[PDB]
Amino acid sequence: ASIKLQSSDGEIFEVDVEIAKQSVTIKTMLEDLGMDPVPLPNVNAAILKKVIQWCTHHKDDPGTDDIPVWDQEFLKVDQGTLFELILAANYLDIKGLLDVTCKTVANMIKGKTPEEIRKTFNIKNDFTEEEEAQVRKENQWCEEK
Amino acid sequence: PTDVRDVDI
Amino acid sequence: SGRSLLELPPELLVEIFASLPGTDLPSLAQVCTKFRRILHTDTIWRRRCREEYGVCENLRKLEITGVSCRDVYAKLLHRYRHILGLWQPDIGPYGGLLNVVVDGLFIIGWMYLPPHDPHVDDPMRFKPLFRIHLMERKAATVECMYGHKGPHHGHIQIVKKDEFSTKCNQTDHHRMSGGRQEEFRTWLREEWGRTLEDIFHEHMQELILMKFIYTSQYDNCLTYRRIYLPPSRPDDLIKPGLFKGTYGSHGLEIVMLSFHGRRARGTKITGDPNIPAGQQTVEIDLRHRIQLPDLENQRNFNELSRIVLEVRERVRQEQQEGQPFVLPVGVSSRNEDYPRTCRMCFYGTGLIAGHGFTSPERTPGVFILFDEDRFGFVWLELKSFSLYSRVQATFRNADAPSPQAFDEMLKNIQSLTS
Ligand SMILES: [Zn+2]
Repeated sequence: ASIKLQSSDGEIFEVDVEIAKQSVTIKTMLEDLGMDPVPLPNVNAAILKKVIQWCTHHKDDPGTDDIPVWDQEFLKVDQGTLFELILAANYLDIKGLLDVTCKTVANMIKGKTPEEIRKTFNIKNDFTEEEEAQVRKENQWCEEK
Repeated sequence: PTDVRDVDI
Repeated sequence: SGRSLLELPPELLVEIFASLPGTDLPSLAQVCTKFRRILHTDTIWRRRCREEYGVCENLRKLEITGVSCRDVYAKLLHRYRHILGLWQPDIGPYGGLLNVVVDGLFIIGWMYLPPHDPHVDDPMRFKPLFRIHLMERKAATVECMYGHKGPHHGHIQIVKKDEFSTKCNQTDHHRMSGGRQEEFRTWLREEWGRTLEDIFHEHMQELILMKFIYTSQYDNCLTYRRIYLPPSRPDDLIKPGLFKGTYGSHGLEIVMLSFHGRRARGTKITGDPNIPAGQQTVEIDLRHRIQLPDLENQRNFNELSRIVLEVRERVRQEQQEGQPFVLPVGVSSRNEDYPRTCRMCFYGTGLIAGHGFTSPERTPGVFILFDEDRFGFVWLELKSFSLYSRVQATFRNADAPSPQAFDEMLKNIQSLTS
C-alpha cells in the first residue's frame, strides 16, 4: 500500500504504491533496485508535494491534447515552479505531467513576437548586431502574406 | 434521339 | 523558484518547440543564440510538415537532394499555402476541376477530367497541369506541365485567399509536329475516345470543336477560383460529393451533390454553353417521394407525367400559401446500362436554357436513387434521362471551413457565370 520517498533536502513522504509507480523512475528504483526509501536527489520537497498531488488526482485514468481544468488550476503557479515541474516530471518519467506542463509553456509562446517571448521568460538578447540582422533575414519568410 | 432539345440541360 | 526556460535541456526544448505551430518557430529563433541553434534541428520541422500539411518526407530523399524539412516548410509549404486545395478554373461556361496538392518536394496541380461519354462509371482521368519544385539552396521553381514536350517554365500568382492564376511562358511546348489538327485529334482521343468520323454527325461535332477551340485559347493561362467539397451529415443525408453525369450531346459533366435541409442540390463543376459551370443543374425535393409502380406502369410515360405534374402542383400550393426499375417508353438515355433496380424516387426540377444561358428555367422531373453512389434524373419535358455516378477519387485539402462557407462558395461560383 505505501512506500517512502526522500526529497533532495531529506524530507520523507509515505506514498501509495500505485500512485508512486506512475513515475517509471520510481517504479524502477523500488522494484529493480530494491530501494526503500527512494532517494530523489533532484527533486525537493515543495515540488515533490505538487508531483504527488498531481499523481494522486490522476491515479485512475485512461489522455487528450487539451488541458483539463483541474490541471490548469494546479499549474496556476509561478514560472520557476512550472519549470521545476517540467524537470521533475522528466526525471521521474511521468508522461502525463510532462505533457501538460510543456503544453502550458507552449501556450505561453503561441503567437508572440521575439520581444514578447523575451519579456515573458526573461531572456536576454544575446545576438551581436550582425547575428541579429542575419536571423531576421533567415526568418522573413514568415511574414509572406 | 430527342436531340430536338436535349442540349438545354 | 528561480528556474528559467533557458535552463531546460535541449531535448526538452526540442519537444516543446516541436509541439508549436511552425509559424511560431521563426519568432522563437530570433529570441536568442540558443533557440536559433536548436531550431536547426530538422525533426522539429519534419513534424511541422506532417501535422500541418500532411506530408511525411523521406529521409533518404532529403539526403540525396540536399533539402531539409525546414526548407520545405518555409519555401514550399508556407510560401504556397494559399493555392492548396480544390479549384474551379474560369473557362467561360466549361469550368473544370483542379486539386492542388503536396507530393514530396513538389506541389502539384492535378486537372481531373471525366471519362469518355457515356461511361459515367469509369474513373476520372487526371493529367498534371503545373508543378512547383524545391531543390537545394534555391527558391522553388514553377513549371507548366501542359503539352506533350515535358516540364517548362511557368508563373503562379496569388491574388486572394480564394483565387490564383497560372501563366505559361514557353507555349511552344503545347504545340505538336503534326500541327493544330493533331492537337485536336489528340485532345479528341483523350476526351472522347473517338475520331473525326464518329463525331462528324453532327451537332456534337460542332459543340466539341467549339469547346476545343475555346478552351485551348487559354494556352494554360488560367485563373482558378476556390471550391469546397460538401459537409457530410448523419441521419439527415444520403451521401454528398462529386459525380460524373450525362448531359446529352455535351457529354459528361461533373456535378456536385450537396444537402440543404429537405432539398438536395446538384451544382455544375464543369458545364456547357446552355447551363454553365457554377449553376444549379438540379434540385431534389426530399419531402416529396414518388412511389414506383410495377414495371408495366413505369413503362407508361403519361402515367409518369401526370404523377409528376400532380406533385409540382401540390408543391406550388405549399410554397404559394429496392425494386425493379425501367425508364418509360420514349425517354432517351445515352447510357443504356442504367441500373435496373432502384431504392427510391423524389420530385425535383432541373435548370434549362438555350445557347448562351438564355432565359433559364426550372422544368419538372424525377430523381431516382439506385445505390449509395448512382442516381438519375428524368427530364420530363425533354423525355430524357441523365445518369450520374460517384467520383471515387479522394481529394486532399478540399473540405470547407464550415457549412456557411460552403453555401457562400456556391453563391460565388454561381454569380461568376450568371
Ligand atoms: Zn506550358
